[PDB]
Amino acid sequence: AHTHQDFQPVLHLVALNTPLSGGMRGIRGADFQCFQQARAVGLSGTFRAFLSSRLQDLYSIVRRADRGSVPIVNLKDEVLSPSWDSLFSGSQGQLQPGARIFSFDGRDVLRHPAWPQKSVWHGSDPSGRRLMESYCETWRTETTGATGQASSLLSGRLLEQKAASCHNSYIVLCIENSFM
Ligand SMILES: [Zn+2]
Ligand SMILES: [Zn+2]
Repeated sequence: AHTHQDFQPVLHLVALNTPLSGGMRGIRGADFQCFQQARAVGLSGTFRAFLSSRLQDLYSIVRRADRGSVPIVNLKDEVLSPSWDSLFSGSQGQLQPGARIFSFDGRDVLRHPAWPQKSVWHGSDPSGRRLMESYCETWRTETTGATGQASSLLSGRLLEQKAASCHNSYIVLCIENSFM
């Protein structure tokens, strides 16, 4: 009714309610939006942006203990991946077949027109390591001349390796750092 509750260990992967360009005021600005939006919908967990930053590899964002066996689920608790570790194995973040990703407000980012381009910013290599030459100057710039690594959500993969212009407005995801 007013709080989302889970009775099994799971980590939520949820999308911000609006696409963002590479200029997010740094990782702190992206993390903050993740926190606000999670709280505004009753999620009790600690949400951080699914991105690599100047001083942070995407892989290490989730607590080590929860990396090997806690399923990654969407807003509606549907399983996207059996573990955090599975995404960064070299599979390029292959999601489960037919998997869906909802924004905190409950919209299906892939089917809803509010997200014009079906790509996700990540700025990481396939192992979740920061790409210092491709992460929009640590998410501080939306200039056409700079790039950040992105992935086409239509491929069913979160970690494809495409260097996109920072001016683009792509989907930004938020991952819970530890369960319940
Ligand atoms: Zn309630
Ligand atoms: Zn849940």
